[PDB]
Amino acid sequence: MHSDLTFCEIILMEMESHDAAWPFLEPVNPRLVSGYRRIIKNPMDFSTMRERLLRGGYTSSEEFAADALLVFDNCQTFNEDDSEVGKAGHIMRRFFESRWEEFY
Ligand SMILES: CCc1c(-c2csc(CCNC)n2)[nH]c(C)c1C(C)=O
Ligand SMILES: [Mg+2]
Repeated sequence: MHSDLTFCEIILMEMESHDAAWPFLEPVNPRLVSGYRRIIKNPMDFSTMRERLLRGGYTSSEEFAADALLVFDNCQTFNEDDSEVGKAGHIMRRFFESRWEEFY
């Protein structure tokens, strides 16, 4: 489990400092985005994964992968592919699948 959680730390750090990460650093504010609360049932963002990972609330790397994927699934549910946020989500998702697969 040590190697699981430590690569989780690596990939999370790299997502946090990635150029295209700007939409996903903090929770979406439903007051600012019309219709978000109604459409996205389980919001997720990199700072929430950071909190949980630091507290140790991820038992395996698979749950960490679940939260990251949830970030990008929400992104694609709410945002147009050609929107700025959608484009950044695609760069970040491709990034994450890529970094995940070259380890596991
Ligand atoms: C379009 C709003 C949005 C942002 C957004 C736009 S601007 C910004 C600054 C955050 N501070 C680093 N976040 N992100 C996500 C995941 C959004 C949606 C609706 O899915
Ligand atoms: Mg999926």
